[PDB]
Amino acid sequence: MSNLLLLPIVIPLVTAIVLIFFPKHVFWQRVVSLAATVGLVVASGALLHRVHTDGIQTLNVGNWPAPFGITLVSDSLSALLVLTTSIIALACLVYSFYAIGHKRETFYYYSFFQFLIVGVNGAFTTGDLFNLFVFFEVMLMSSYVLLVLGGTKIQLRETIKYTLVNVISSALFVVAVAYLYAVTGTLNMAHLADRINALGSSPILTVIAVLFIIVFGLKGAIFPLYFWLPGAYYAPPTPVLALFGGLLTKVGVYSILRTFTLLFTHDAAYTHTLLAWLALGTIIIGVIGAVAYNDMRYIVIYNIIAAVGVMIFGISIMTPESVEGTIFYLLQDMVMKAMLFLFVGIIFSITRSNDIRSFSGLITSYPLLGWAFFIAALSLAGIPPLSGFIGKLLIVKASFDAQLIFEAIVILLSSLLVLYSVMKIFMNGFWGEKKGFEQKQVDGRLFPVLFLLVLSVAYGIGIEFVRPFVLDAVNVLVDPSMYIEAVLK
Amino acid sequence: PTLHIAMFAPFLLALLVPFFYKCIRSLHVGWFVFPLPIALFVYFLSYIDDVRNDEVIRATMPWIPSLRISFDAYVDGLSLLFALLITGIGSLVVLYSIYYLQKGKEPLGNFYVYLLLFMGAMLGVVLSDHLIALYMFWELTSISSFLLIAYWFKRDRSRYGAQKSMLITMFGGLLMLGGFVALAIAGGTYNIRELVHTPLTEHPLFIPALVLILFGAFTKSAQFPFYIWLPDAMEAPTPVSAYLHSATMVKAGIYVIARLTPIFAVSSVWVWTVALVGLVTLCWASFLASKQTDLKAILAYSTVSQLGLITSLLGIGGLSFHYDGMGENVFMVAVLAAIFHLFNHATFKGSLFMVVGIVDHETGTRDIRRLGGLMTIMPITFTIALIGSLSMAGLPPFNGFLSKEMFFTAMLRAKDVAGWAVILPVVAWVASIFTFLYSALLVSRTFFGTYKPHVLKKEAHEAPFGMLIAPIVLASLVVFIGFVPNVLSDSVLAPAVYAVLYGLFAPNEALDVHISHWHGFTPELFMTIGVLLFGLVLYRTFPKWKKIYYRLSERMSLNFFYDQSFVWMERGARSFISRVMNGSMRTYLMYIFTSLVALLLFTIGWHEQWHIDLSRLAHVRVYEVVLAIGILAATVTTVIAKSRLTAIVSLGAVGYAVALFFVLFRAPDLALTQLVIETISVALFLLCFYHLPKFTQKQESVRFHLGNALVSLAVGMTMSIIAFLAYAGKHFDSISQYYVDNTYEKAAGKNMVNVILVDFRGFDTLFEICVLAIAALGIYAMVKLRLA
Ligand SMILES: CCCCCCCCCCCCCCCCCCCC(=O)O[C@H](COC(=O)CCCCCCCCCCCCCC)COP(=O)(O)OCCN
Repeated sequence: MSNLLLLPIVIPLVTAIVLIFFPKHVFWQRVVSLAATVGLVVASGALLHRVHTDGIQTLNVGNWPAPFGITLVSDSLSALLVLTTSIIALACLVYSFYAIGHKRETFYYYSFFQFLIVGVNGAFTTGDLFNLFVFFEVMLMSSYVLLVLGGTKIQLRETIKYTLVNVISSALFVVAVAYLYAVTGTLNMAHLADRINALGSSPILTVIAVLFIIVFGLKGAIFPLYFWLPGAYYAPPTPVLALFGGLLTKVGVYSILRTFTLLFTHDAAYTHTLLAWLALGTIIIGVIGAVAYNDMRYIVIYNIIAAVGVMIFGISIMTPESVEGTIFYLLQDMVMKAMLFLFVGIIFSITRSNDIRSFSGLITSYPLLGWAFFIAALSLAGIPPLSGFIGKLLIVKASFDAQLIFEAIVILLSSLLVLYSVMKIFMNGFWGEKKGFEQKQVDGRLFPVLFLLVLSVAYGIGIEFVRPFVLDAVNVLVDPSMYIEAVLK
Repeated sequence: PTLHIAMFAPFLLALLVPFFYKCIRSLHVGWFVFPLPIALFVYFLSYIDDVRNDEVIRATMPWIPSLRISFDAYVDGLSLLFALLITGIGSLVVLYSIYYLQKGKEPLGNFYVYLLLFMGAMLGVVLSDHLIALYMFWELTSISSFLLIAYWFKRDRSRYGAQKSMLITMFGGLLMLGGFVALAIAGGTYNIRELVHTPLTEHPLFIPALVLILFGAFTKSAQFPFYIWLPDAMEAPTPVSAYLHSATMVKAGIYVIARLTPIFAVSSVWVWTVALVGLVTLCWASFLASKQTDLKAILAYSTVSQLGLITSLLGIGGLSFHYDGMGENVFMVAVLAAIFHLFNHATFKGSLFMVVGIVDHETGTRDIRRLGGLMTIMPITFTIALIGSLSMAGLPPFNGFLSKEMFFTAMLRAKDVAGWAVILPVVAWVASIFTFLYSALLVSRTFFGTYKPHVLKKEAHEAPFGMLIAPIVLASLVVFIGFVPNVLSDSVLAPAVYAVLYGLFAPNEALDVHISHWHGFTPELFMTIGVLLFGLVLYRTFPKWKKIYYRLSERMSLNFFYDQSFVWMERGARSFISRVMNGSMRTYLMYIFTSLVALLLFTIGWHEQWHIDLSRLAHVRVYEVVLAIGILAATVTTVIAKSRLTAIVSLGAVGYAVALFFVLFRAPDLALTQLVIETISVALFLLCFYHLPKFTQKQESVRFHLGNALVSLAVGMTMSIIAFLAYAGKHFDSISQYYVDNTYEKAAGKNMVNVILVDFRGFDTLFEICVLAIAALGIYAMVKLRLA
């Protein structure tokens, strides 16, 4: 009944637990994880229809009232993020069936997979700050182990780096929760939002909001807090990397979004001009890194950084059109970055090399993969029949309506430069004569990538279907009074 | 509505092409592509009766109705002119490509898929009434043209040309999108025909929309300085060159300028920007077109020059909107001139490309210095080339007479509003001189001279008739609008002028009696005679001023600047990431810590930080003082320790004394768990110590760097002062009266830390159990799995 909201959290959790008992039986690992992920997708779709039909769904964990126990809240944005997470998880799991070798999946691989999706799905639906802390460490601990699993020298080194950074940011989130508890005295989102709005003219709230910016920008890579991410994402294997690029940096973006649309609304001018300048720096760093490299993984990594910057710039304007555009761009960018890492993995499987300058002439031997990557590149850029057009269109329109000409031109030129990076991959890798590779039949793993591509194309065609969910999400984001009268009954 | 299945029919047939291509192996696939443009052309002949008697055709297909986006379609005179051009020259280029390409040596299904995507995209560009739909069709045009230029992907220069054309036209298209969005905010709506009936100059977003739309429209139609991509798009197949770079894509910016002229030509920035950049690229391409040594580069710079002519006439036709002195109304003539030469250019330019394509695969070369006497070898294509070149030069019996005399008539009557504009026609005049030169040189170094029986290929150079069909039809249409200019004017060209100059015709008889005007002694006649005589006396002496012309053409170009600009951009970005991304973790920690300190201290210093209330503070007691002195001693001996065991045992002492604080601040559970966890963790540190490698170990002290010490003191004092500011301000109390009031009355417990951990907030204890489980499984996986 009303526990439907926990079915994105409970279903992978149970699954991860029962995958501990039989490590050496890889067939039943695959069967149980596949069936549970399909059930996760079905339950998340049912939750999205539930939050669409009647109102926002709130569940107290015990029978305890709203300030005093843990409350889980699913609005329409969190349900959309859960469904997007479920689709990405299913595609990455089937790619994991074809891609991960035998030895790495005898040692608890699918358990760690399910714990990572537990962490992200719990992070998108929570109503407490410290519970959100705990879900961040579930997510981060599973990401540490998935990064290090296999134990070659490269992933040892960058697991040390990645672990060091996330320990520092975890301690910083602890001290931020401590400061905010000393000011307010509560721990759930809605009641401390009410308490912050009861004393909104104090400077310490601005200082703690800037501290949350620093923490969540260490989580999802903002300038000047991005520096850990290139080597850390250059380390892991391909489906693990698709999980990381699809999911990990985008929960920091959602946390920034929830923080500045729910908690900190008084004295908005300083916080929003800070977000604007950090977002502009993030976009510039991302497009410079995308132009600079002749290496596929680095190109997709800096495209992650650039798209995060565009989303943060959409957050930095308190207009419903900009919020609508960054929600559209958020969903399609999660799906698209997971898709592009799976493409890069297939191309590396063919070429036995990651250098763009080493190989050419893949259209003459792999036409479906080539034209799929062509459509994926043009959908990443923002060409209008494809997915990522209406998001940046609404962002550009909301920036022109608020008199930001230069920043809108920065967004459009960033779209140009990210198109140049991915089309550099396409034109130097797929076109040309044949010199770099040897004919090797790919199998199986192409189909989850094609499934993601078909869903992205159908997303770009069918904006009118997927829009009223985003409209209810915008109606709850730009008005937190409905959020705090839904929880605090 | 029957036009919805006309706009989206080339896309469906582009879906169906490879089916017919690999399932019908006998018949050439282009024949199956052949009827559809024919059908569209015949369908587009069905609207002329409704457009002559000033009636328009409107259609709507909604796409996102809540974001207020549709595929609108609006059909009037200008859109019919462009649609008839697209479909007629499309069917002719399809026929020429049937007879040009081969069957068992060429991928043909790719060719006709790309071409038919381009045709559907261009028909969508022209017919569109919605701005976002227009931008969508614009982008599809750019992508399909990018595909068509690189048709031979196994050769380098095609990929260079496709990359450069892609980057330039995408840059223009994105700034075009920004201008469209600014215009749609300036007006209330998105549809073009409702932006006309509303005022837009009293709005701040009018000039940025003007500059961005104008920037994209100059980028598409190869204006100055953006003409750079069009001479390198000549590595395409010859039907691609003919169709795209004669009639369809290079006129899209022309269509946008002519379409939005009733909105933006009320300002002077639009009309003078358009006119001046048209004159500049006319003269610049007319100068540069005589340097080249192959046919297609000459025709590419020719295309750039006549596009500049058309857009300069569009600028003077924008000057028509302000005022006309006492019913003179002369500037409207410029509009007609533009539209006439627009239509005119398409026809002969298409034929000329087809001509050079023929002679290419009838000789093997296309350079000007190997092919000589081809008059009595190839008479029919010589006739077609002579007709096209004399029409391009601007000579009396062919089309170029009316085009050039209306051009000089429009330019001479436009200098009578400002004195500096007296500079403008004579500059344009020498452009025509330059024009004649290359056109004369074209024919006079293609077919004249003598035959070379040693380098050439074939004893018989007789061309097939099927290749020759479409240039004959284009040359016949050239001759027909030459000798009979009245019927095509009164049928097509007049409602185009009534479209471009909307809301301005209070009478309509002056335009009609100027269309019916053909002869009468004009002062522009001896101007054309002087063009002819000076081009004749300039061409005969051309091997004398040849070196001066070659070195002055070397003296200024624009591909040098673009190539070095991209080398600069990639090298600067690469040196940026080689500077700031060093790889050392110490440096990135310095950047993160410094940014943390800077943002927090600036946020504190920006405010005034009032209301320091020391009344919350508790009374200090001696035991906490002595224990604080103890853990300060352990902290100081763990930062200044020479060996690492000393830092390990000092971290242990810090842990046990934090446990003693937990005892002393009334926290028993914290003390128990803290003692056990610190004993286990210190055992793990001693595990990590004694397996250090014996080489390069050396047991050295902590190295002192001044920046690390400054950053560390700033971090500590920053979080200290934030803790003091937060703890001693205004506050709401807490929510723990409920937990001390309902631990036993509602739950079953007397302990309160444990009841919070398992009953009130027990939902997060489950996931810290999960964190410990992941940690143990990960330690097992790291130790046991050693695949390397
Ligand atoms: C005071 C704590 C009160 C609570 C009681 C806690 C008791 C347990 C504390 C943690 C125990 C960890 C045990 C680890 C193994 C230690 C013995 C083996 C290692 C060893 O001898 O290392 C030497 C010890 O450090 C040295 O020789 C220098 C040691 C410096 C310790 C500094 C402690 C400051 C505390 C300040 C007051 C705090 C009061 C709190 C109530 C380093 O020397 P090496 O390199 O020569 O090794 C000799 C090579 N054969």
